[PDB]
Amino acid sequence: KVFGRCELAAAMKRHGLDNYRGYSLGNWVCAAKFESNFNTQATNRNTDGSTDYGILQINSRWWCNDGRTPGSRNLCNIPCSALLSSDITASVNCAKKIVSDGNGMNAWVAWRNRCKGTDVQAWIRGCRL
Repeated sequence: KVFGRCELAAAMKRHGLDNYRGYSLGNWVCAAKFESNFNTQATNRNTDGSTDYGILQINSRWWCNDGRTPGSRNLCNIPCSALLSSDITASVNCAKKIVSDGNGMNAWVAWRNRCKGTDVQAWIRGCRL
């Protein structure tokens, strides 16, 4: 599913991401924009053989099982395919664990490089929330 901007902001708020670990909703929307362009079916293969999945491009090295990332973990206890669902529950729940890991949203390199320190509120501007 490709979400609209405000549609995703609302879904993320529904699932409790607004101000989760102190990160305002705009941060989460901005991260999703640049990770996946709001596409739940987004995948990207990494140089190390791990794969990133879903709207927030969550990596199989640590967070999900895809059966093809040697030596990896599955800390969110889910198949990586769950991260591709039209239902964002699994992505959100796993993102909560990731952002609690110690480095906050810096875990998402695209957030650090493209969202961090910008006017992220613009991402939810105009949305009915």
